[PDB]
Amino acid sequence: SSLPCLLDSELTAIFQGAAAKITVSSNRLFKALLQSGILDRDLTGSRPVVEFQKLCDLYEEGRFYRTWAGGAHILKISGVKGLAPPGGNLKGGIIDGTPKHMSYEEFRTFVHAVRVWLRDERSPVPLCDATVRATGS
Amino acid sequence: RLHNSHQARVLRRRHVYRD
Amino acid sequence: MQRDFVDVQTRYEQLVTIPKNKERHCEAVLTKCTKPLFFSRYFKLLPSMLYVIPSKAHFNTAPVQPFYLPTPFAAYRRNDCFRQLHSS
Amino acid sequence: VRHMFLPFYSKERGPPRIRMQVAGVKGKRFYKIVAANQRDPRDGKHMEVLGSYAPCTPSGVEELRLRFSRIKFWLAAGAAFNS
Amino acid sequence: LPNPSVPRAALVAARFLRPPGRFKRAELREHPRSKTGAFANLVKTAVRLREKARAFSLVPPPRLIPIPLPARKKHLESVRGVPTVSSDVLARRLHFLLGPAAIEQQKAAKMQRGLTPYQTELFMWERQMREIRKIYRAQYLQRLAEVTEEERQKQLQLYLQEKRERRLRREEQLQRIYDDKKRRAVLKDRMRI
Amino acid sequence: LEGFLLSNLPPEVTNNQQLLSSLLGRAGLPVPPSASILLQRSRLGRTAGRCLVLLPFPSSAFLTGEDRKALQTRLAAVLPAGSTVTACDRNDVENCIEEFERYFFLTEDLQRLGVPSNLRKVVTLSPVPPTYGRREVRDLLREHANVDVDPRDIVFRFRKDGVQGDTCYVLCRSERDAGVVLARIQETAVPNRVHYGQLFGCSFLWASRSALFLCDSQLDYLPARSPFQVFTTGWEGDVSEEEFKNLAYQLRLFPKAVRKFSHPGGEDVSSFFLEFHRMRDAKLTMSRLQLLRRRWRIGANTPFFGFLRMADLRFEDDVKFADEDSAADSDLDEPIDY
Amino acid sequence: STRSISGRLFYKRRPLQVPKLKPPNIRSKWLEG
Amino acid sequence: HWHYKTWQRNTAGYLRTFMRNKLPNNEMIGYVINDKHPKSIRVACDRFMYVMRYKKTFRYTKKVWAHDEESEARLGDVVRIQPLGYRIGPWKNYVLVRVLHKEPRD
Amino acid sequence: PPTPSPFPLPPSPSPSSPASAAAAKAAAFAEQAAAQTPEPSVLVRSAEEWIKRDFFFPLSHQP
Amino acid sequence: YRHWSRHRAFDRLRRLPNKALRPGKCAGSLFPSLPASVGDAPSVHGDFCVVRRADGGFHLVPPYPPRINRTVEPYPPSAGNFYELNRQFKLQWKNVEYQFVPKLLPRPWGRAGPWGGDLVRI
Amino acid sequence: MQRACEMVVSLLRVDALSQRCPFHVLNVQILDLLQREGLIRGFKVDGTKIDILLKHYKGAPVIRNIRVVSKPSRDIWLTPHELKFRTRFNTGLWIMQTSCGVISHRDCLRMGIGGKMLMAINNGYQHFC
RNA sequence: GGCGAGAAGGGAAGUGUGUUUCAAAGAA
RNA sequence: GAAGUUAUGGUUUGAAAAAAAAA
RNA sequence: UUUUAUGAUCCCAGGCUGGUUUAAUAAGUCAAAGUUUAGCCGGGAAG
RNA sequence: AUCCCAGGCUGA
Repeated sequence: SSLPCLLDSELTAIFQGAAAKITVSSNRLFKALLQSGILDRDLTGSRPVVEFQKLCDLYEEGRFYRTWAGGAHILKISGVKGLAPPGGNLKGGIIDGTPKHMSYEEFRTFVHAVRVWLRDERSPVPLCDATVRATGS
Repeated sequence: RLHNSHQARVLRRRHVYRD
Repeated sequence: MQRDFVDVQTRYEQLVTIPKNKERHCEAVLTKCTKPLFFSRYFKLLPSMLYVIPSKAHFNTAPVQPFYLPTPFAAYRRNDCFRQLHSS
Repeated sequence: VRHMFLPFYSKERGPPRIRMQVAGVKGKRFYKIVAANQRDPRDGKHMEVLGSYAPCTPSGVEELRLRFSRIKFWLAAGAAFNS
Repeated sequence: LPNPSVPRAALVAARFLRPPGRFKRAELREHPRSKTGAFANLVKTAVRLREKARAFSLVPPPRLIPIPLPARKKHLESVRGVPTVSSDVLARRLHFLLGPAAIEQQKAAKMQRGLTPYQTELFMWERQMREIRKIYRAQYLQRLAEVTEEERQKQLQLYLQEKRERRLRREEQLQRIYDDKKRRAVLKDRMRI
Repeated sequence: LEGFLLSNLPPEVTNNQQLLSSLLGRAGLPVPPSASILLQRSRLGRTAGRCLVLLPFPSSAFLTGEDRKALQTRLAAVLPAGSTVTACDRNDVENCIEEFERYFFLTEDLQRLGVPSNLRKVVTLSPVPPTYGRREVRDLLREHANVDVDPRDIVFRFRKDGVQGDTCYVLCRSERDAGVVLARIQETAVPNRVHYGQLFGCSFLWASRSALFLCDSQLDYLPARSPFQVFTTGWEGDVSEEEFKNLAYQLRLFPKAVRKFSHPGGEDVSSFFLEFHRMRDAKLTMSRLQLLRRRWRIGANTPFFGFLRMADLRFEDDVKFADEDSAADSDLDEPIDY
Repeated sequence: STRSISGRLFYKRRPLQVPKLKPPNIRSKWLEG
Repeated sequence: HWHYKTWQRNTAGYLRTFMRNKLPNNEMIGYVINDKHPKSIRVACDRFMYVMRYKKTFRYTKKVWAHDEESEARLGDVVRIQPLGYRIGPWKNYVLVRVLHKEPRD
Repeated sequence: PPTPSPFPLPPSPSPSSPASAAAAKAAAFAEQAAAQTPEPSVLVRSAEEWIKRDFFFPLSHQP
Repeated sequence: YRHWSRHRAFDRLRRLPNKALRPGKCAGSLFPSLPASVGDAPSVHGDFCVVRRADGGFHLVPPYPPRINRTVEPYPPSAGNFYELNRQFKLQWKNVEYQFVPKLLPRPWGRAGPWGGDLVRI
Repeated sequence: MQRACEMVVSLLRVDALSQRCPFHVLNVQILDLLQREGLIRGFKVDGTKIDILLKHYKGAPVIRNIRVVSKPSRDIWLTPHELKFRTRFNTGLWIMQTSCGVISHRDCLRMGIGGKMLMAINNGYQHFC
């Protein structure tokens, strides 16, 4: 049928509620978004409820941590020791695992991506990954 | 057989028992 | 030959190439000719390329076989987008 | 440029060329004929040693040593050279 | 976020373009800034493109599930771009180019107003140079094709030999170990009885 | 879900009807000895490597996302490696059918565009999203330029694999319309696809004059004369080759040779093909022509000069196409400089 | 004679166990080389 | 980091340790030392260096985080991993390729 | 030019242990194969493959 | 050597290496295909961008805003006598602004590169 | 490897007709090589032990020296052109273990294979590790 | 108006620099 | 562009964070 | 929950690499580590 | 917001 776009007013309300310029931890943002039930309304308009596990999987697969420089704090804290991945320095060391703290625009982009992906999971023709490379022969 | 580290020892075992 | 480049090339074209091109079925594509000229410190332009399309005078650009488009593919045909006026 | 010779072309340094590096010592000078990039240092980075050229030699005749097949290969690749 | 829009044709055509040096970079960020092109404002372009794109729905990034690449051995293949011209034709062209005919052709090249006598011979001389460069490429490619056929045969034979002998060694070892275990199992069963 | 688009099919599969039908039957699509198959072929009867499989749609209209996933996975598994499978709705089916038609009839469209009278009326648009067709280009021009153009004189550049290129050529009804299109369409935001009832993705289109066409009997073997040829136009009508040689020398243009081009009618402007010794000389002359354009104050999009290049030719008897011949060495005529 | 490179940390242990005699010309250490 | 000289790189000891270290696609083998986190494992991999002075090879351990799409690598399982060229999140840098030995479960 | 030579058939009364005899048979066949087969250039294979071959097979007589 | 036990330093500025712009590789890929080898292919143009020119052509320009290493003091020490030591580089069109300060990122850098930043719209 | 380094002691006995050593398949193979080289009169396999019947000549024993190269705490490997240099100008026997079995350094040199150097018998004073 | 121009840098960075082993396509 | 890459000297003075609790 | 005696936490000092001949049955690559034209690298700012 | 543009388009 159709996929309505969420209102900036509602998204700002959710963002401010989670928070209570402004960056809010992905944990709080995901919890607030799941509590609001907005994704459930979108799914009903377009069967089970969205899970914190599903949100984490979508965040990882979208790889927003790399896209939005989520690791700059590692270099701020550790320094040159933050360049090498875990195991690059055989001596060992501590690498912060803090998930990214999204700003409002980043949160909005993530929400739009999540809604589009959830729609694609069921739509007969998806927006993304409509083409798959053949492997057999 | 020189390097009998943990991984080497795990991979070097033909059977549960060495009778 | 002591006859000059233009003269020799034109004579060879008259004797051999032109009849061959007239007899051969021809086709026109724009895949390799569209490559741009590489820039240099003294040339940083993308000047317009003039594509000399073959004319029917020297080339037999007629199709080897008539176009085919059976049902149900015909039901989707956009009649207004082409003036070729295709028919079964 | 054909796909084979792309590595011979340097974004930072320029296209390949056949040229001569100074060699020897103060006074006794000869030249090493090499294939390098345009902006490489004359006596520095190069890709291959193609020969040598000695204008002053004890025999009194200028001596020119060259790898003929390699010179052909570099000309085919497109290396430029001067007069 | 995005860079100023530019055609893929320009992207391709700038392949060999040397990037600016220190002073040339300094010349691009001076204040008179006469060199700036259309829709190429440093401060405005990225924001303008972002705002224009926001008017529509953003397509989400691709969902990338990491998978391991398969392991395939390198195999030498036949050379692809090999001219079919004949060695006889190449020899005739080389004889013409490297003989005394090239100098006479240079002497006979016609002049255009505005060029000194040397240049008109240089341009004809360079015309022959473009020919000899093409002749060398054909010969090198054909010889390389022959050598590659030889090398491919050698590699195939070596691979077959190694595979067969390793397979035989593994078969022998497996048979021996299997017989050993076969006797050991019966011995242990009798002891447990 | 209306059908599937299979791209980069191997020549063996494209040519062998039985093999493709058997593969589709094994995948699940019942191909009659139902789903229907259409290959992409050119006027020479040569498969381009693209196939469209329209599912039976008195019943497939009830398919869902799970069915799409299962069918696509089966098709990908069955089909040869290296060939891609995409899902196509009704709009995609329409685009594919129009693309096949335009691929077959490209030659005639190119000739019609190359009719000499249309020299100053063809506008090049890029990068056009693949989903767009002639009607979409017409609508875009109407919306963003207030110019109406015939939706039958729009030609898409195609790629060696049969897929449409991101370049369009549109024959504006007037030179004023062409200039208006050029001035209006610059970095214009354009939707990429219509999905779920919204507009997804933004592409920034530009217009220019970067592909001039000329179809005539006087120029068929002109490009073969030399590889370094520069077309120029916009001169006075009555100037002959010798007068233009004198004029070029006065303007500090130094062509090796000059060849006037005249066509029946339209003597107000004289066009000339210049020939040069070296690609370096051709490029430096083009740079000076750009400088003279800027100093003369004529339109930056006004058709003034260009680089001659014969369109790629494909003949029925050819086994290896010249554009696809990897042994070509024409690059040795264009030395590289930094 | 290879008893001094036993174990896994030989490459750090054995180089420490070496002669420790005075430098040949330490008698003139106040010339600072 | 350690640099070997040209002549040293031709010796049998250096060549054999290099052969032991190298695998197709730069893959490595190790065992799981952490399986708490989802779709992630910490793997300890045996790595060898040849010391020229004493003409013998010593072993050390390389511990890296890999990605496990499914949940099949538990603690104490021997696995083969492959590098990615990019860091997924803050830790993961390899991808599980295959399970060689599985410690009994349940 | 190459000069292949016959390789003596290993004795089949065993003057050594059975393991030594089996190793001798395998070595004889491998050395005959190495003598009779040529070798391609380095560029065909990688460094690790060449090292493994060098330590696992007798060197070929026709590099 | 030092194996002492000491408390984590929270208020120390960890300095980073200086890195310059990469010219690129003529043998790289403008539009990378499926990689058969582990790792992203290098870029043809590197850290420079093709952009239109005032004369109707194109040329290569360095990125904007500049990629700066702010973990280190300006050099020379007298750089302030001639430059604005707190100069800022904004990205504003009409009323919309973006806060973007490039900074180094953890390895592997790959195709994306060493530098990155956040999405902050005003 | 430990068993071979132990059997060195049993082989280096003097004023003895025969001496016992620990059993191992590697020991059996090295003994086969030694007997084929004519350095021992013979040997016998008895369960956990092997009884080596030694050979003498003019009072002194045939085996005058054993130098251990590859110890269980350190392998020693050589390329063919390193083995040639290390065994240069010497009539001694350098035992090599390869993928083709336990052989002599001369067999290894003719085969051009990479091997592991175990022992040197009657090699005089010639060693590098 | 067009090209080139770092007094040819040792001012940052230790698990870094560099080294070794690899890989890199337009005209899709 | 990627993957692997033993640290040394200053004698060194072993646990560091997070979380929980606290007010 | 993450690092840590395989040296975590955490100070000070140092860019890395190559150079053909090279006597002695010590060489077929100068043989744990010693270089010399050079190779690779080494921010940004007229706001 | 109207100082410049050898930069452009438009007005029935």
